[PDB]
Amino acid sequence: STLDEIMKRGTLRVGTDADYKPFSFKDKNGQYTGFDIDLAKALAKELGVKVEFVPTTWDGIIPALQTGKFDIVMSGMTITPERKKKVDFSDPYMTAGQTILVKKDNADKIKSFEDLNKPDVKVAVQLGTTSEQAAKEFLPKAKIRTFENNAEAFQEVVSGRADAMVTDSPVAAYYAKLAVVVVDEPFTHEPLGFAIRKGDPELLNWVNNWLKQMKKDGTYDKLYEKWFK
Ligand SMILES: NC(=[NH2+])NCCC[C@H](N)C(=O)O
Repeated sequence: STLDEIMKRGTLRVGTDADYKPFSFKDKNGQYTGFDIDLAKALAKELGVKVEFVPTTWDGIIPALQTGKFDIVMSGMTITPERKKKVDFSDPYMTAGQTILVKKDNADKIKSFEDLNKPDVKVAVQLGTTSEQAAKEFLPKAKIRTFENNAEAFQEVVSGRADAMVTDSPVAAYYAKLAVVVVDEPFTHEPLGFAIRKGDPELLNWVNNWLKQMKKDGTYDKLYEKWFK
């Protein structure tokens, strides 16, 4: 079990794609910070070990996990059926819907998702995310442009090279304040979880127990309100 491996080695290795505010990012001193980071820290404490963060590109984050580059994904990861087939998820630690971001100027042209499903519309998303999937399914006439990082996608919409970007609601809000604008999607919210390799119920139970505990004893709420005020 990875649990044994973790405790022997003395360190918890957390796979994270660390340009994803407010879940995981660098502060002004290039230090790891965010909701997922604080949670990672809490879990490490529970485990009696130190934390090490393993920066990983989002698109390959599941393969990195499956090939043992780290023990656990804590990186704003939505639980999906397709992903459940590859890894195991903890109980939900959060919920996020899909939000559309546009230039304040172009806020007039865009009531909803449907308004983006035209052939002249370019929409930016992070590669390998639920936002990519949502756009590809629900905006098939549009031009979807993908990016390794959200920051570039943000940059594409500001520069005018894209008409919009789709991202998780809490990320969209965080990018808004940086004087661009949000338009909201009523269609679907989904739970986020932490991912681990299959065949490790000791670690899964431990994580779930730990999480359960933090929701019981106030520690989680303190942390939620800290990042989502
Ligand atoms: N750190 C990141 N880049 N996270 C992107 C996650 C986006 C979306 N919640 C998903 O799980 O697909």
